[PDB]
Order: sequence, then C-alpha cells, then structure tokens
Amino acid sequence: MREIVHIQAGQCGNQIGAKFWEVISDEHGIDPTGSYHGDSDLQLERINVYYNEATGNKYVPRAILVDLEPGTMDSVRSGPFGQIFRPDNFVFGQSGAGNNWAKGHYTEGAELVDSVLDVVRKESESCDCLQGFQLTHSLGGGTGSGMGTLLISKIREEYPDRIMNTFSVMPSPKVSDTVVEPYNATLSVHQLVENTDETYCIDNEALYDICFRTLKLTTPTYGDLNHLVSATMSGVTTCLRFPGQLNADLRKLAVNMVPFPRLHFFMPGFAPLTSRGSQQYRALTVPELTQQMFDSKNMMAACDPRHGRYLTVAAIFRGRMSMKEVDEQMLNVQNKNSSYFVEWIPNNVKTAVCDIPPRGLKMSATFIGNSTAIQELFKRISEQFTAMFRRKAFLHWYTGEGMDEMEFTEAESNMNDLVSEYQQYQDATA
Amino acid sequence: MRECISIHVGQAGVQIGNACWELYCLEHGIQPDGQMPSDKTIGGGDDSFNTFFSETGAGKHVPRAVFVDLEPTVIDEVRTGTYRQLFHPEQLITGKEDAANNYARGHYTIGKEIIDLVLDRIRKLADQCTGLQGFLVFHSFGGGTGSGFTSLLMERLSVDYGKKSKLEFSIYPAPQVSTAVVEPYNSILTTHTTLEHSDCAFMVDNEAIYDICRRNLDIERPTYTNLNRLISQIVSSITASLRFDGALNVDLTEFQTNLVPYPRIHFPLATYAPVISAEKAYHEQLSVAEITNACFEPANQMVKCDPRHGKYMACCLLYRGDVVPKDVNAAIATIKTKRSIQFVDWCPTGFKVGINYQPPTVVPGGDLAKVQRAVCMLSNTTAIAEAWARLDHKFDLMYAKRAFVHWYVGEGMEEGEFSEAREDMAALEKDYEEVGVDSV
Amino acid sequence: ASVKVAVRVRPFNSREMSRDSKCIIQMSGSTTTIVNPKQPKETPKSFSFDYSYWSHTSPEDINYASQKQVYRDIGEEMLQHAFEGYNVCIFAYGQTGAGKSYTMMGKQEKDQQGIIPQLCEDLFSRINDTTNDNMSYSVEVSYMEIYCERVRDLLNPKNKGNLRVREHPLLGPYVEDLSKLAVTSYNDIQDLMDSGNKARTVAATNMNETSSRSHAVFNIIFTQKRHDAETNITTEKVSKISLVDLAGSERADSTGAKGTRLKEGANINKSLTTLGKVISALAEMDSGPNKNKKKKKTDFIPYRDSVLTWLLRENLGGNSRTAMVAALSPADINYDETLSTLRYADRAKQIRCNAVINEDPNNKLIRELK
Ligand SMILES: CC(=O)O[C@H]1C(=O)[C@@]2(C)[C@H]([C@H](OC(=O)c3ccccc3)[C@]3(O)C[C@H](OC(=O)[C@H](O)[C@@H](NC(=O)c4ccccc4)c4ccccc4)C(C)=C1C3(C)C)[C@]1(OC(C)=O)CO[C@@H]1C[C@@H]2O
Ligand SMILES: Nc1nc2c(ncn2[C@@H]2O[C@H](COP(=O)(O)OP(=O)(O)OP(=O)(O)O)[C@@H](O)[C@H]2O)c(=O)[nH]1
Ligand SMILES: Nc1ncnc2c1ncn2[C@@H]1O[C@H](COP(=O)(O)OP(=O)(O)NP(=O)(O)O)[C@@H](O)[C@H]1O
Ligand SMILES: Nc1nc2c(ncn2[C@@H]2O[C@H](COP(=O)(O)OP(=O)(O)O)[C@@H](O)[C@H]2O)c(=O)[nH]1
Ligand SMILES: [Mg+2]
Ligand SMILES: [Mg+2]
Repeated sequence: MREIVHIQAGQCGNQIGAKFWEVISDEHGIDPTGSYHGDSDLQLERINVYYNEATGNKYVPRAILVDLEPGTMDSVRSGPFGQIFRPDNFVFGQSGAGNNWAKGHYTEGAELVDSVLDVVRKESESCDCLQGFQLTHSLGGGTGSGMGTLLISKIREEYPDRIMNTFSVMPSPKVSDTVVEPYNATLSVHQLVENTDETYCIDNEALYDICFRTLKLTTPTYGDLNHLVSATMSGVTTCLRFPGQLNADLRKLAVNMVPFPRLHFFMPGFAPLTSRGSQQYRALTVPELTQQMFDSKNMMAACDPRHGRYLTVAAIFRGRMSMKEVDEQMLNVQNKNSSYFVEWIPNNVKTAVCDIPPRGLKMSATFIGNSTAIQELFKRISEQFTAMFRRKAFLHWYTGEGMDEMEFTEAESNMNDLVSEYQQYQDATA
Repeated sequence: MRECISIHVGQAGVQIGNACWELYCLEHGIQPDGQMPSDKTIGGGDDSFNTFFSETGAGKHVPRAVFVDLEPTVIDEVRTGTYRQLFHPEQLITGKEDAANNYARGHYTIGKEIIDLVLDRIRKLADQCTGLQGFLVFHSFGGGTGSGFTSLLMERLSVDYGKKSKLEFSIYPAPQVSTAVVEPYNSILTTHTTLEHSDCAFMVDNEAIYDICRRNLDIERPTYTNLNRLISQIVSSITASLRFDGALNVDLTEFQTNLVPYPRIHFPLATYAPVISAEKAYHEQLSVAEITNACFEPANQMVKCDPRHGKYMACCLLYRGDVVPKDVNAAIATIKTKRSIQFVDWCPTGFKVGINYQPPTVVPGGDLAKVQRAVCMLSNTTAIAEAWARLDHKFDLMYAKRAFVHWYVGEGMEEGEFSEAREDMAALEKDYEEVGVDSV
Repeated sequence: ASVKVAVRVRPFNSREMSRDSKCIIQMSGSTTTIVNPKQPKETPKSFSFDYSYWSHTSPEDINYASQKQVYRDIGEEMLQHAFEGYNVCIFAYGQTGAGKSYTMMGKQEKDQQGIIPQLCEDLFSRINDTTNDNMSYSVEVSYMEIYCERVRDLLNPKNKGNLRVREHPLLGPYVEDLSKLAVTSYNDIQDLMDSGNKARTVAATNMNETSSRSHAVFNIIFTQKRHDAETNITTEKVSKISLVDLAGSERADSTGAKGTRLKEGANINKSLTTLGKVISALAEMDSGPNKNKKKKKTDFIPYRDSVLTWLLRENLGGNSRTAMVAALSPADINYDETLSTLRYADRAKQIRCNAVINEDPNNKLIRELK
C-alpha cells in the first residue's frame, strides 16, 4: 500500500488543493461529510492512498493546509468541502509574508516551519509504506515560495529516499499581478532545482489560452484554472489507485523522464477538451486523444514545444482501449515529427494504460513532456531579474530581513547554469 | 484581527475624519448611536469588524480613533453633533489657543503639554489591539497644528513603536489657490518629518478635487464636504482588503513592498476612476477597461501635476465589485501598449493588482452615483517633483527678505533650521532626478 | 594541464593470497600490459603511459619503480611546470582496498615516501633555500570531507552541523566558515594530516578492513614574494595545490554491504560516476578548441551535479593542472575495475588548461603613484 502526503501553501496552493480534493473525492465517491456513497467496489480498493479511515466509518483526506494569513483558511473552511479536512491540519499564523520571499523563508516562516513539520512527521508515521509527497504553491508570491521551499528543504533532509512532486505556478510572460515577481521566482527556482524529484510547470497565461481558444468559455475565473490543474493532478497518480494493462507509479515516471538529475521540469497537458457543445461532432478515439495531447496550444506551461526538442515524454491513458492502437500512434508521432525529438534516446515515449476512466467520459489521457523549450521561460525570468538587480530596485525590502546580494548572485548563477544545461541538447547534427 | 489606528490632527484632519467615519458606519451598518440592529435581526456574523470598531459587552461599537486639535471649536462641533454618542468622550482637545498657522508654536511651545496625554491614549488603544497593522495619520500641510503637532507626534511614534507601518493622507498646498500667507514656510518645515519618519505619504490638492467635481460630478459650488467624501472613498478603497473577502487581497505590507522602490521615494499619487453623477451614470457602460483607462487620464489626477512629464515607477490597482481577473488582465495589456505612458526601464513588471467583492456604498445625501464596479489607483511616479519645485520657488521669494520670520523665531525656533529644512527638500528633489534616469 | 595517470601495482593482500595469487600486470618501459585471467590466450590489453609503475616486488631493482622515481617523473616535474601560476590537483581514483593511501602518504619513517611527503618536504626545502631578507613566503592549509553531499570540517572541533557551500561571484565555489590554518614547517603538515585522517569516518568491509566512507580534500595555498623594491614587485607568485582522497567504487557484489553501509556505497558510486563524466567531458572539450579550430562556441561541463565536482570547479579544470594516481591491484578480481580506471585514463591525461596569475596591485601602486 502506497501513500501520498499532500501539502499546500499560499493562496494559490490552497485554492488548487481545495479544487483537487473535490475532484478526487468524486472519483472515490466521498460525501462532503466524509461518508462513502459510491457504487463500484473498485472505489474502495485503494482508498488508503489519499485518505485515512476514521473510527466512525468516514474518510479524512491526508492533507496539510499551510499559510501565514487566516483569510485563506477561513475561505477553505467555509466552503462546499470545508468539513472534510481535520481541524488539526490547519497550521497558520498572522502577519503574512506579503510577497516578500525573505519574510516567507527566513523571518516569518522559520517560526512556523517547526509546527508544520510536526504535522507532516505525524501524518507520515501512520502510513504503511510512503511513496512520496506533493506540494502546490505559486512561485510568484511570498508565502508560497518561501514556505514551500523551506518545507521542501527540510523534508528532503528528513526523508531522502522518498519522492518529491511539485505542481507550481510560474510567473507569466505578459500577465504580472505583482511588481516583485522576478525576485521570488528566481530564488524559488534556485531552491527547487536542488531539492526536488519532479516539478510540473503551470502558467496562468497558458490556462487562460486553453479556456478561451479550446473550451470557448466567455468569462473564465480561477475556478476553471483550478479545475484544469486538478484534472492534471488526478491524472498523474491514476495508476496507484486502479488496475490497468500497464501500471506506472510516480517513480516509474521519474526514472523514465529524468535523464540527468537537474532536468526535472515538466510541461503538463490533458485531453480531451470539447468546449461544451462540439462533443457531438468529434468522435472520441485514441488517435484524437494523441492529436490533442501533442498539440502545441494544449500545453499548460506557455512554452511552444516546436521551439525546442523533446527530451522525453509520457502518456497516461485512462479507459478501455487496445494496446496496438496506442503503440502505433506513439510510433507514428515519433516518426512524423522526427526533428522535434532528440536522436540519442531511441523510443522516447513512455506509455501507461489504466482501465477505469473518469466518471463522465469514455476515455481520457494525460501528457507529461520534458523538452528543451522550458529554458525559454527561465531565460525570460532571468532578463527581468537583471533588469531589477542592476539598479537594486526593491532590494532594501529583502536585505532588511538578513539576506545579502551574494545570495541573489548565487540564485542568478544557478539559474543561468540550468538554462545552459538545457540548451546543451537543443541543437542539430552535433 | 487586522486592526489599524486612525489619528486625525487639525481642522482638516477632523473634518476628513467625520467624512470617513460616516462612510464606515454606513458600510458596516452601524447606527449613529453605536448600535448595530442588523446583527440582532440576523442573529450572528462578524459585522462588528475589528479593523476600525472595537465591540464592548453591551453591543455598542466604539471606533478606533484619536481626534486631536488645539481649537475647541472643531472638536466641540463633533461632540454635540449627530455622532456625539459614537466616539469615546476622550477627544483629546486643548482648552487653549492654537498654533495660528505657526509651525514653531505648534511644535515647540504649545505642542507640549498635549503630546504626553495623546501618546497615553494612543498606547491605551494599542493595548486593546492584537496584530495591529499600522497607523493612518490625517493632517494638512500649511496649518500650524497639522504641521508642528504632526511632526512631534510622528517623531514620538517612530521612537516608540518603530516597526509598525505609518501612512499619511495630507492636503498639500496648491499651485495658486491658498487660504494663508505662510503656507510655504510650514510645508518646507514639515518636509523633514514627513520624509524621515513616515513610511508612505499621499498628497492631495484642493484644486484637483475642485476640477474633478466641476467636470465629472457637475457640481458648480462645492464645499469641503464633497472633497472630504472623495478622500474618504479613497481611504476606504485602500483599506477594503483588510475587511472583506476577495479574489486577491492586498494588505498594507504588500502595498508598501510593491509601491516603494527606495526608502526616500515613498510619495505616490492617488486617483479614483468612476467619479460620476447619477444623471451621467446612465449612458455609460463603466466596464473594467473604461475605469482603468480613466485612472490614467491627466485630468483625473488628485494632485495638480502632469504624469506625462515624468515616468511611472510603480502602480497598484485596487478593484471593488463585479470584477473578473480576465478584464483586469486585458486592461493592463492595453495600457502597456500605450506610448503616452512611459515606465522606467528598470521595472519591467510595474503593476500590482487587487480585487475585492464588496462594491462601494452610497452615502445618503452624497453626490456619487451607485455603481456596481470601481477601482482606486495608487501610482508612484516622478512627476511629483514638479509639485515640490513650484513651492520651493515660493519659499525662496519669502526667505530672501526674512519676511514673517520674527513670528517663528519668537516661539523658540532657531533661524538656521529654515535653511536646513530647505536643503532636505533639495536633496529629496535631486533623488527623483537621479531615479528616473535610464540605465546604461 | 595534465593528469599523469600513475598506474601502480602493489604487493598482494591476504584476500588475494586466499585466491590464486598471480599478478596479471607487466610492462616494458612505458608499455603497460594487462593479461586477462579469464582469457590468458588473448593478447593482453596494452597501454602507453609514461608513468606506469610496479612496486609488487619491493626489494627488486631491475625495472623497479621506487617512489622517488614516481616523484621525479610526476612530482617535481609537475610542481615546477605548474609553478608559474597554476592550480595543481592531485587526487586518488581507485577501488576499495586498492592501496590509495600508500600513494598519498606512504612510509613516512622510511625514504620510500608517498607523494605528499615528497612534495611538501621538497617545497619546504625549496622555500627555505630561498629564504632571505628580500625574499619571503607564506603557506596555508585546510582540510575537509564530503560524507554524502554534505561538507564537514575535520580540523575544527566537533560541529555536528554541515557547512553551507557558497559561491563567491569572483572567487567561485567555497565552503562557508571552513576552518583554515597557516603553516610554517613540513612536520606541522604531517601532524595536521594525522589529525585529519583520524577524524574521518571509517568502516570495515570484506575488501578492506578500514575503508573510508567519505571524500577528503586537503588544500594548500602558497604565496611567494620578493622585495627588491627598486626594480621588483612583491607577492610575485601564488599557487594552489589540492590533494584529494576519493573513496573507491563499492563493488556491491564483492562486498555485500547492507543498511547504512549500502547507502554510503550508493552515494560514493554516484559521486564517482559524476567525477568520471566530468573527466570524460572536460578532456574532450579542452581537446576540441585547443586542437581543432579555435572556434570556442560553447561547451558545458556538468559541475553542479555533485558537491565534489562543484567544490573542485577551479581545480578540476578550466585554469588548473591536475594529477591522478590509478591505484591498481595485481588481482584477477579487479581486472574489470582496472580496465575501467585506465579507460577513463584514456579519457584523461592531458586536460590542457591555461593560467598565469597573482600580481600585487598595492605594491605596483607605489611605483604608479610615484
Ligand atoms: C455533456 C458532456 O459531454 O459533459 C461533459 C463535457 O461537456 C466536457 C466538455 C467536460 C466538462 O468540463 C468542463 O466544462 C470544464 C470546464 C472548465 C475546466 C475543465 C472542464 C464537464 O463539466 C466535466 C465532466 O467530466 C467530469 O466531471 C470528469 O469526471 C472530471 N471531474 C470533474 O470535472 C469534477 C468537477 C467537480 C467535482 C467533481 C468532479 C474529471 C476529469 C479528470 C479526472 C477526474 C475527474 C464531463 C464529462 C462533462 C461536463 C459535466 C460538462 C470536460 O471536462 C474535463 C474533464 O475537462 C471539458 O473537457 C472535457 C470534455 C467533456 O466533453
Ligand atoms: N480638503 C480639505 N482641506 C481642508 C479642510 N479644512 C482645511 N483644509 C486645508 O487646511 C488648510 C488650513 O490649515 P489647517 O490644517 O486646517 O490649520 P488647523 O488645523 O486649523 O491648525 P491651525 O493652523 O493652528 O489653525 C487650508 O489651507 C485648507 O486648504 C477640509 O475640510 N477639506
Ligand atoms: N609499494 C608498496 N610497498 C609496500 N607496501 C605497500 C605498498 N603500497 C601499498 N602498501 C601497503 O598496502 C596497504 C595499502 O593500504 P590500504 O589498506 O589498501 O588502504 P587503502 O586501500 O588506500 N584505503 P581505500 O583504498 O581508500 O579503501 C598498506 O598496508 C600499505 O602499507
Ligand atoms: N491558478 C490560480 N492562480 C492563482 C490563484 N490565486 C492566485 N493565483 C496566482 O498566484 C499569484 C499570487 O501568489 P499568492 O497566492 O498571493 O502567493 P502567496 O501570497 O505567497 O500565498 C498570482 O500571480 C496569481 O496569478 C488561483 O486561485 N488559481
Ligand atoms: Mg487649527
Ligand atoms: Mg585508499
């Protein structure tokens, strides 16, 4: 039995966590009160992965909610599924970081990290055989970036063998809701590259593009973006909860997707997306899923794959389908787009198949890409960082909390080295 | 318990406080006598919001305020007005003469004997508070009390609390319209206190608000009541994030972190977009894009300075009501493509966004229309230097001949202090001229 | 630069003597031949090193390589060649129980000393020979170890925490709060080495009863000044001499480690692989631009993949001379491991870096101002 401990920090992390717990709860038939009102036996076969049994025959999610501001905790509690979470896992203080990475990491978060780790240590000790952790947090903010990076560092010190996932929201190219996004982004990326096994990159620009272009929504809100993200997270860990022709735990992906330790930044995607009225026209088949998976505009990371090369990709299908069709479709995708895949990794497409699709759909698929285009994102951030570090635009807010310019220099150097490492393989003819 | 303490100094401070507390009582459904029957009818809720009002045992709600003045008249107007029962009877009023437009009189001689008691009452209020956010100080440049006593009070507050945030809302002297002869001396003297101790200060000009009233609201003979109501709307928009839920909440620390590049450059402008009369409220979509564009118009600024002559260094938009992030995103994208708006090259992002669900309220007997959507902007820019420069010239024209100086030095002020004060502004002005230079 | 892969064969060991004790390594001059024990009919693997040595028969003198021969071929030659402003990196790559310490230290009491005694005593005698009123020197030393991607200090008292690795923008990677010392004589270096060797973590295994489970580093910073102020500039030279011992690859089939031991071995192997990769990459890069065309487009060397390569960034390549001592054994069990070591040697032995540094700005400022 393989258990995943879920952590969520900051406003964005807590919102995505709430939506994610609503989606998974449906798949496994869990009432808002915690009682089980499902129909299929398989819903309870592997309930232990995300949930703990309570004494009253009700299920409590294994989640840790973290913040430095009671407002988000109050919003989560006063919600459709607020009662599902146990009250002891609401760890919070007051006087939030306020978009200051130093406050989140050094000053404010250091006082609260002890309490958080305590809950984590407890939740972890109860599990029979822990697979790994996963953390949701936006890198653009203060509380999210700071406390997430600190918790990741502490946990990796405590649990070196386990797996560390991360569904993090990067700052967008054009859209910018804060003035000091580049500083927090650079420091968080410096911390993440060393102390993580996987890191799924999400961008609000890409999600808005999906909502407008594909789903044809007129007035999308953060609920729809959280819906898409939660669909991806539920898609990733499908094989640890249902049977299938080919299983694939989180590790099997980590092994198959990470050629070298520093290259673990993935681009996620989901299919199908029929836009509420065009489903009657398109016929749902495996080739259609493959086409929509490998499309450029479907990616959630706001980075064109066609500007780089695919180091390696993974496709997790859900539903009843034939293995020959899947294998031949992956082979055809390789052969047709021969120039967008590296030449020294033959057959660089991982495949997993599960036979329990989502409730409302006949078939579905999740795409995880690892390409060289992601460097563009970091490169962009680096430029902005330089544009504010040459003159020390807002440095006095950070240096007042104990940091120094040296740490900024280390972060910039590490980010540039990561970009160069990614650019190493994006070439032709060697 | 996002508490913040309001302090009002001088006639302008007290009147702006009257407007602000009228608006707050209307917002939270508190009766003028301090009762809130809405909670009794509903039976529960957090409508006794701790951001401004402390709730006693009997259900009465006492505002967290300290009015201060030396003229008995202005405070006595409040103490026998509609809101006589709302405030605690300790209104901190001096039963003596007033500064009489004299900085030295209000800072050195008569400012004493009241500072101790005022600080005692402020400390008493702070003890009841938990997780205090900061202080909102209302005063006015030019006036003797609002300059000198504000200087002394802010010095003592910086000594005592230090780390807590402090925000200034003030009435700066205008380019041409003035109600006193010795305004430049008082402003030039109080620059040091509003520069060294305050964390962020907003300037407000009377002619800007008069022009806004004439053009937008179609009011033809406005008085100070309308200006105070507009300033109250500004302050409510600033502080709304602490009181009501929203998609993106921006407390004071985020606001200061985003709007203040360097310690000495904390002088942003403020503006309110949907200032419009009920008659003109129709025939107007008043979408997010329209109000966002209107925030940038030179005519709608609250200080007589042209942003086109300077560079935008930071912005902070605070939305209220029926607003969705997509429309704010589109409006910001449209703004960034405009060529009339110039941003300093060392701030590529240059925008902070905040959205709140609570729409603005309509005071009975007011002039603003009922709109389901609004936005308040704060903008840190380099055009503000112009607003200082004119005043400096005026000061020189009065200091070359030492006119009116005997009044100031008769109250214990040393003459050389004047020169020192001028130098500070010069240095401050120079800093702006250095910070807008493009990098190389 | 250089790596000068000292292919050395030591006497037999009780574990080897339990098996068929037959040496599988021979030579003629610079030619080194290695027989395949499983395929003796095959032509032995042949290599051309100028620095291959054979000390399995110590008393012999016919084609016998004493440690003084090794020092003459590598030690003083490398020292004098790198003396004109270089960084010298001597490190021991090998296997478990592969005699990696006798190369590094050797018999201190005898005249058959390892590389460090000969190098340090020769340098010290050199500076003493050139000690004068207008000619002076200054030597500093430091010791550190890497347990499992964590740096610890051996000279300093017990600090149970792990030192934080930092990156100075100009001076490159370094260790925060690492204890550094100044040294006057060679015997002080010997005492400090003894203390550091005692301080390191050690555990027993089948292949060797006292295997070291950490990667040790010993830095020497050595400065030279001449004070003919009329027509000379003081502090006219400095050199960095790094002496590193690397725990060998843990052949898990031949050791059967379990629990924490296995984990240590795992980390060790990972680190070693990264080091090997760097030594394979760096070589090729420095081989390409130096020989091919001078293009210098871009070449990436994966330093950050491990702490060992990260801290030795200045010393492993770029602007540093290097050195490896391939500590082999004459056993048949180690033929594949020896082949791997000398195959990485084939991916090494030039490295080809450039340097010439360490002026005195303040002393020339006297002439400039005057
Ligand atoms: C008439 C009809 O065809 O209804 C469909 C439908 O129209 C479509 C458009 C659905 C619909 O989805 C959306 O409209 C939507 C809007 C914003 C963001 C995301 C989705 C649907 O709502 C979603 C719904 O699917 C589910 O509910 C999945 O099981 C999904 N779970 C949830 O959405 C969920 C929401 C709240 C609480 C609990 C579960 C899921 C997906 C992956 C993994 C686990 C669960 C389905 C099939 C439909 C509707 C109802 C219209 C789609 O849903 C998914 C999974 O993306 C949109 O793309 C698919 C394609 C479907 O054809
Ligand atoms: N916006 C606005 N400004 C005001 C108001 N009342 C006074 N002022 C400004 O304040 C200036 C006068 O200085 P005050 O601060 O009021 O002087 P004071 O507070 O009475 O203190 P003394 O100078 O000692 O009398 C005038 O020039 C006005 O421009 C008001 O109600 N609204
Ligand atoms: N040329 C030599 N002549 C005589 N004895 C030697 C010679 N070379 C090595 N030895 C001896 O062989 C042993 C080699 O040391 P050893 O016990 O293998 O340490 P080590 O293998 O280097 N530790 P490690 O390799 O890091 O696991 C010592 O007892 C030396 O005295
Ligand atoms: N997808 C999504 N993004 C969000 C949501 N809320 C905030 N964000 C993003 O997160 C960033 C702000 O980070 P924030 O949550 O305030 O970080 P924190 O203050 O440290 O908790 C903004 O750039 C938003 O785009 C949400 O509900 N959904
Ligand atoms: Mg007065
Ligand atoms: Mg050894």
